[PDB]
Amino acid sequence: MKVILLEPLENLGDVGQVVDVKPGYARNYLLPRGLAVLATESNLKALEARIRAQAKRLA
Amino acid sequence: SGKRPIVANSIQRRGKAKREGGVGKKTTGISKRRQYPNLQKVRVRVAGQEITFRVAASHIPKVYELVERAKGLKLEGLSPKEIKKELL
RNA sequence: CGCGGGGUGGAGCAGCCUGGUAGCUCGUCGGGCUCAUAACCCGAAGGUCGUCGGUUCAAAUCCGGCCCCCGCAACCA
RNA sequence: GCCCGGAUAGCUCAGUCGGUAGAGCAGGGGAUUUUUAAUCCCCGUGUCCUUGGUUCGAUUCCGAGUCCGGGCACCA
RNA sequence: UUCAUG
RNA sequence: GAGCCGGUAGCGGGCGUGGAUCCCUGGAUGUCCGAAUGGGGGAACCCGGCCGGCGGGAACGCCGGUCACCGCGCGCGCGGGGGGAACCUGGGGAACUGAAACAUCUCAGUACCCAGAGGAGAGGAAAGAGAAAUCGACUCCCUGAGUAGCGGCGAGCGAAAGGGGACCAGCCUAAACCGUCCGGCUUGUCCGGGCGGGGUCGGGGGCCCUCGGCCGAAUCCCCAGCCUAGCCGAA
RNA sequence: GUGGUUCGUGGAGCCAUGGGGGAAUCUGGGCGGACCACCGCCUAAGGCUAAGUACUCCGGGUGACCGAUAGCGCACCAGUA
RNA sequence: CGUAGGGAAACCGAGUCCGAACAGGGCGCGUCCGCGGCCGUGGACCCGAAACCGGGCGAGCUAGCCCUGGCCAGGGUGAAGCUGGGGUGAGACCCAGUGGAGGCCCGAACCGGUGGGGGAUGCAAACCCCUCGGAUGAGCUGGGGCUAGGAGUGAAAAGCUAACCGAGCCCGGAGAUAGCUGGUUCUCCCCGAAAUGACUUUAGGGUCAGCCUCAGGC
RNA sequence: GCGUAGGGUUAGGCGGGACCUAAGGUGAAGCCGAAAGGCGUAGCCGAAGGGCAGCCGGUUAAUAUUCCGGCCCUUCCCGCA
RNA sequence: CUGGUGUUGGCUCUUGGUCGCGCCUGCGUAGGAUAGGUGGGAGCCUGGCGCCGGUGAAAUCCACCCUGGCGCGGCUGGGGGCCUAACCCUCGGAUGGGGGGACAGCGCUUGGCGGGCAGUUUGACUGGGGCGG
RNA sequence: GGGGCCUGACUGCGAGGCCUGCAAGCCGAGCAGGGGCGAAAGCCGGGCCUAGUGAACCGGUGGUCCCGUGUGGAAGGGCCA
Ligand SMILES: [Mg+2]
Ligand SMILES: [Mg+2]
Ligand SMILES: [Mg+2]
Ligand SMILES: [Mg+2]
Ligand SMILES: [Mg+2]
Ligand SMILES: [Mg+2]
Ligand SMILES: [Mg+2]
Ligand SMILES: [Mg+2]
Ligand SMILES: [Mg+2]
Ligand SMILES: [Mg+2]
Ligand SMILES: [Mg+2]
Ligand SMILES: [Mg+2]
Ligand SMILES: [Mg+2]
Ligand SMILES: [Mg+2]
Ligand SMILES: [Mg+2]
Ligand SMILES: [Mg+2]
Ligand SMILES: [Mg+2]
Ligand SMILES: [Mg+2]
Ligand SMILES: [Mg+2]
Ligand SMILES: [Mg+2]
Ligand SMILES: [Mg+2]
Ligand SMILES: [Mg+2]
Ligand SMILES: [Mg+2]
Ligand SMILES: [Mg+2]
Ligand SMILES: [Mg+2]
Ligand SMILES: [Mg+2]
Ligand SMILES: [Mg+2]
Ligand SMILES: [Mg+2]
Ligand SMILES: [Mg+2]
Ligand SMILES: [Mg+2]
Ligand SMILES: [Mg+2]
Ligand SMILES: [Mg+2]
Ligand SMILES: [Mg+2]
Ligand SMILES: [Mg+2]
Ligand SMILES: [Mg+2]
Ligand SMILES: [Mg+2]
Ligand SMILES: [Mg+2]
Ligand SMILES: [Mg+2]
Ligand SMILES: [Mg+2]
Ligand SMILES: [Mg+2]
Ligand SMILES: [Mg+2]
Ligand SMILES: [Mg+2]
Ligand SMILES: [Mg+2]
Ligand SMILES: [Mg+2]
Ligand SMILES: [Mg+2]
Ligand SMILES: [Mg+2]
Ligand SMILES: [Mg+2]
Ligand SMILES: [Mg+2]
Ligand SMILES: [Mg+2]
Ligand SMILES: [Mg+2]
Ligand SMILES: [Mg+2]
Ligand SMILES: [Mg+2]
Ligand SMILES: [Mg+2]
Ligand SMILES: [Mg+2]
Ligand SMILES: [Mg+2]
Ligand SMILES: [Mg+2]
Ligand SMILES: [Mg+2]
Ligand SMILES: [Mg+2]
Ligand SMILES: [Mg+2]
Ligand SMILES: [Mg+2]
Ligand SMILES: [Mg+2]
Ligand SMILES: [Mg+2]
Ligand SMILES: [Mg+2]
Ligand SMILES: [Mg+2]
Ligand SMILES: [Mg+2]
Ligand SMILES: [Mg+2]
Ligand SMILES: [Mg+2]
Ligand SMILES: [Mg+2]
Ligand SMILES: [Mg+2]
Ligand SMILES: [Mg+2]
Ligand SMILES: [Mg+2]
Ligand SMILES: [Mg+2]
Ligand SMILES: [Mg+2]
Ligand SMILES: [Mg+2]
Ligand SMILES: [Mg+2]
Ligand SMILES: [Mg+2]
Ligand SMILES: [Mg+2]
Ligand SMILES: [Mg+2]
Ligand SMILES: [Mg+2]
Ligand SMILES: [Mg+2]
Ligand SMILES: [Mg+2]
Ligand SMILES: [Mg+2]
Ligand SMILES: [Mg+2]
Ligand SMILES: [Mg+2]
Ligand SMILES: [Mg+2]
Ligand SMILES: [Mg+2]
Ligand SMILES: [Mg+2]
Ligand SMILES: [Mg+2]
Ligand SMILES: [Mg+2]
Ligand SMILES: [Mg+2]
Ligand SMILES: [Mg+2]
Ligand SMILES: [Mg+2]
Ligand SMILES: [Mg+2]
Ligand SMILES: [Mg+2]
Ligand SMILES: [Mg+2]
Ligand SMILES: [Mg+2]
Ligand SMILES: [Mg+2]
Ligand SMILES: [Mg+2]
Ligand SMILES: [Mg+2]
Ligand SMILES: [Mg+2]
Ligand SMILES: [Mg+2]
Ligand SMILES: [Mg+2]
Ligand SMILES: [Mg+2]
Ligand SMILES: [Mg+2]
Ligand SMILES: [Mg+2]
Ligand SMILES: [Mg+2]
Ligand SMILES: [Mg+2]
Ligand SMILES: [Mg+2]
Ligand SMILES: [Mg+2]
Ligand SMILES: [Mg+2]
Ligand SMILES: [Mg+2]
Ligand SMILES: [Mg+2]
Ligand SMILES: [Mg+2]
Ligand SMILES: [Mg+2]
Ligand SMILES: [Mg+2]
Ligand SMILES: [Mg+2]
Ligand SMILES: [Mg+2]
Ligand SMILES: [Mg+2]
Ligand SMILES: [Mg+2]
Ligand SMILES: [Mg+2]
Ligand SMILES: [Mg+2]
Ligand SMILES: [Mg+2]
Ligand SMILES: [Mg+2]
Ligand SMILES: [Mg+2]
Ligand SMILES: [Mg+2]
Ligand SMILES: [Mg+2]
Ligand SMILES: [Mg+2]
Ligand SMILES: [Mg+2]
Ligand SMILES: [Mg+2]
Ligand SMILES: [Mg+2]
Ligand SMILES: [Mg+2]
Ligand SMILES: [Mg+2]
Repeated sequence: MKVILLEPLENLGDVGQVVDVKPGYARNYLLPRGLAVLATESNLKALEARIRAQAKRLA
Repeated sequence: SGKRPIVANSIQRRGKAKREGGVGKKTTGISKRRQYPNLQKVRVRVAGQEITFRVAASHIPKVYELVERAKGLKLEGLSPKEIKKELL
């Protein structure tokens, strides 16, 4: 279960650090606390719609 | 039990045995009684606003797929009907 | 009246294994101790292994069966 | 039927993870000994199950076999 | 410190 | 087409060859109960609200509407609810029996219960069947066959292919892509949500420039014919 | 873990699926009775689809069907007393 | 179906198989009807179980409980208190009075049914008479209600649950099953047994042989 | 008291309902069950319990707290104060 | 009742298989001498020999590494905590507050206990049957 | 009873019988392969004989020129022990 991270968290910290957290950890803490979203292909390209607007558009 | 996105529970036989088993020696059966295998059911709680399901817990990712949505409509107070009929 | 269980030293008992190799406690006898009896200690010894008949090389052992003793039953009417 | 563990004295057992064989009890002898135990000192009843084998020499390692104690399993 | 009786 | 006013027999009372009685079809009225449905209810009864109507009257009355609950779409509207002798599908589902006892088994997925549905239901167009460089939806009947098998290999249960027939038929949808639009946001030349357009082994489709192109519904109005009354019918 | 099919654990495939792990979209995927490799077959995880068939409260006709104890339980005011 | 069978099968074929064997031995050639006897699965000759299971119906009887009402004539014993007195340091305590307590006493209704008698095709599918037990309580009883079949309920007897309860009744499976008992319906003619052996979860049943009949061949 | 026919049951005040609840039903909400359905809050139903306005006399063949005679009382609605 | 997994998570403290890593380990002799098994065997640091000599086997250096143990780490299985977000119970009704808390409840599955319930079996000859045989 | 040599406590069959309700049980000369013993005739397919056992099914184990679910092969079967 991969989640895109949106906040700092201890031992999984950066934004877009798509870490395989446990399913209960995803669907119980991060998903009701906004800290992460599920890394399906559609939400992954929804991440990518911001990655293209941030990473290669600062430069 | 229930269904909410899946099919209802089934009916099993039991089929006891008291034997060695073919790849060792002679086999058998004993008693064919009806275990009634109620399917795995978990009350899941999602935050459409306060919504609750009895989802099959091999379908908890499916109900989170159903929640990862915005079906254009506000609160009548209860509303799992528009979450379950705008299911595929 | 029919099952099953015993019989082994004076008594109470181990037992005895396909049969050949028999004992234990107390009692006993003799001693030692003791003023003397107890108790204790030391030496042994004692038995047709229930009679009987059976196969056996050989029976206490195994097979019957008979006499005393024990435990069981003897119910349905 | 397979699977473990074991065969070390009269008995119950440990084994430097090969270079020395051993306890503990029993037995005997010796010391005290009212009685018997207890205590004390010293010796043994020893092919370390059987052979084959690996090693320089085997209780130890390897296999086979025998008895030996179990564990489960069916059982037509 | 043991140990019963005439 | 001459007798009727039901099963009339009796008051005698009327009514009909200007057409009755009857029969059929279409309406109307259908009290009350019943899915019962305004609420209650011990069915065939009580008690209402709103609107409209009769000092018949403001209070009790009665009339005529409308007032259940659920499902579908935008307060608003179309269905559903129960019944049916069997028939059928699904959810459940025994036991006596038979095995000369019985437990696996059989009886049996039988009876029965529940749901659903309709004149049928079911199933259905292949991720099929299995030996054929094969068959080509599904169902039913006969064969296959008591075969292959399953089986305390007991009792028993028992196909499927093939092959004859009946009947015949194929189709819609995200086998993606383009536009649309309440809002999503980190206003993203973009996430999913509803439609719409695409899409169904000149192996399929979408997208990229040659070579352009109408068969026919299960759907709809029609028409025979069929019924639902009857009629003429020889000597 | 079971049900269905001839299949009762068997060599158990297949079709369904209650539990758990959990993919890819045509050099995909399933099936051809464990399985494996060739050769084939066929496209699951969406739905509809007449016709032929079962039935008989119903209406009609038909009877080597009954003729009032028969035939329905009722030929009659019977699912009645 | 039958024309070819052997073998477990591949397969081979008037042969096949066992085998090394060209020893030996095992096995080696009609249907379709009608009709009849008989058998199989059918309910299978008919009647009859005790029962088993599914679905229902009953707590208007009774058993318990819940709610709400009622009922208990009358006497009698005389508890705690309370009052006064005695007592004592104060008391405990003890007297009299008063009081009216009780799963208290006698006792009607009421509830019940102890012993006897009657009743016995009764008056009655539980009665009548005499006599008894309780009778202010664990009472009785009307109404309204609940609980139901392997379940209720039970101050327990396996009692009660719609007159028969060691698991109600009704319908359905179901024409359950019956190795058992009963019964089996016209006439004539011919022939005519057995009750023995083996084996049986078998001894009253059955399979086979023995005895019997029919037809055919010898 | 049986057969035939005809009469006979009169309520603002009696008992119920246009009032209330108890046990228990039913039951929106909510829960749980394969389906039947099983629960269940509020609510509603639920009665010889609460609440509510009547007593006495006469009359026929039958009714009478109903009919009638007297006296009293209750609700509601309208009008006046 | 109980293990496994599901719902079911977070952060820590500790016990084994491990994959290689390596300062290191092996000691009756004759012998400068903290002695392992088998091979490479002509020296390797800025100060140590190999044939010095004797061994069942010569040593140095360096592997394959055996036997471990020591740590360093991922594939880790465990038992002990603390947390709160699943879940559950709650609270003059709260998107909240507690408390329990990844346990319980519940799903599958393993094994067990299991007359509480159920389906049945409990033979026959038998000088009636049972007992006996 | 003793001594010597050995494995016939063989493999294929088996005419013929006995017996019997079937199933079993029992004897079996003879032929072949291949041996034992003996010079040879012969005898030997267990024991002087009648007891010392067990249908089936389901499995195991060792072989096997048999089947192998499209094909090659395995699984699993058969057959022989
Ligand atoms: Mg079986
Ligand atoms: Mg069964
Ligand atoms: Mg949750
Ligand atoms: Mg003696
Ligand atoms: Mg004596
Ligand atoms: Mg003496
Ligand atoms: Mg008696
Ligand atoms: Mg030893
Ligand atoms: Mg010894
Ligand atoms: Mg050791
Ligand atoms: Mg000691
Ligand atoms: Mg000692
Ligand atoms: Mg010594
Ligand atoms: Mg020695
Ligand atoms: Mg050794
Ligand atoms: Mg050695
Ligand atoms: Mg055994
Ligand atoms: Mg002393
Ligand atoms: Mg003394
Ligand atoms: Mg004396
Ligand atoms: Mg004196
Ligand atoms: Mg008339
Ligand atoms: Mg007209
Ligand atoms: Mg007219
Ligand atoms: Mg008319
Ligand atoms: Mg009108
Ligand atoms: Mg109504
Ligand atoms: Mg109602
Ligand atoms: Mg009414
Ligand atoms: Mg007017
Ligand atoms: Mg008016
Ligand atoms: Mg109305
Ligand atoms: Mg329309
Ligand atoms: Mg309906
Ligand atoms: Mg059965
Ligand atoms: Mg039976
Ligand atoms: Mg039986
Ligand atoms: Mg079946
Ligand atoms: Mg149709
Ligand atoms: Mg369909
Ligand atoms: Mg197709
Ligand atoms: Mg067929
Ligand atoms: Mg066909
Ligand atoms: Mg065909
Ligand atoms: Mg066509
Ligand atoms: Mg959109
Ligand atoms: Mg489209
Ligand atoms: Mg092109
Ligand atoms: Mg037309
Ligand atoms: Mg026409
Ligand atoms: Mg007509
Ligand atoms: Mg005419
Ligand atoms: Mg005429
Ligand atoms: Mg088989
Ligand atoms: Mg490809
Ligand atoms: Mg597939
Ligand atoms: Mg296929
Ligand atoms: Mg497959
Ligand atoms: Mg295949
Ligand atoms: Mg159709
Ligand atoms: Mg047809
Ligand atoms: Mg007719
Ligand atoms: Mg006739
Ligand atoms: Mg006639
Ligand atoms: Mg008649
Ligand atoms: Mg009749
Ligand atoms: Mg007559
Ligand atoms: Mg009638
Ligand atoms: Mg021949
Ligand atoms: Mg015939
Ligand atoms: Mg039964
Ligand atoms: Mg009832
Ligand atoms: Mg009652
Ligand atoms: Mg009682
Ligand atoms: Mg007083
Ligand atoms: Mg009193
Ligand atoms: Mg009293
Ligand atoms: Mg009584
Ligand atoms: Mg009486
Ligand atoms: Mg009395
Ligand atoms: Mg009395
Ligand atoms: Mg008394
Ligand atoms: Mg009294
Ligand atoms: Mg009194
Ligand atoms: Mg009562
Ligand atoms: Mg009542
Ligand atoms: Mg009872
Ligand atoms: Mg009764
Ligand atoms: Mg009984
Ligand atoms: Mg019952
Ligand atoms: Mg019967
Ligand atoms: Mg039946
Ligand atoms: Mg004669
Ligand atoms: Mg018999
Ligand atoms: Mg016969
Ligand atoms: Mg004769
Ligand atoms: Mg004959
Ligand atoms: Mg009269
Ligand atoms: Mg009045
Ligand atoms: Mg009143
Ligand atoms: Mg009214
Ligand atoms: Mg009311
Ligand atoms: Mg209430
Ligand atoms: Mg209810
Ligand atoms: Mg209401
Ligand atoms: Mg009242
Ligand atoms: Mg009242
Ligand atoms: Mg009167
Ligand atoms: Mg009156
Ligand atoms: Mg007054
Ligand atoms: Mg830390
Ligand atoms: Mg080391
Ligand atoms: Mg030397
Ligand atoms: Mg170390
Ligand atoms: Mg450590
Ligand atoms: Mg660790
Ligand atoms: Mg904590
Ligand atoms: Mg809280
Ligand atoms: Mg048990
Ligand atoms: Mg029982
Ligand atoms: Mg039975
Ligand atoms: Mg008997
Ligand atoms: Mg007897
Ligand atoms: Mg000799
Ligand atoms: Mg024979
Ligand atoms: Mg034989
Ligand atoms: Mg014999
Ligand atoms: Mg012999
Ligand atoms: Mg069998
Ligand atoms: Mg195939
Ligand atoms: Mg094949
Ligand atoms: Mg052979």
